[PDB]
Amino acid sequence: GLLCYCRKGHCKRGDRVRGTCGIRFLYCCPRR
Repeated sequence: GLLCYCRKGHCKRGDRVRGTCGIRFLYCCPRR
């Protein structure tokens, strides 16, 4: 998906990392 989301720990096993989101949260974009 074009829309990226925030996720704790790390991105989904297949997503694309963008950067950091917050305390123990990373900003990534969904594979599908």
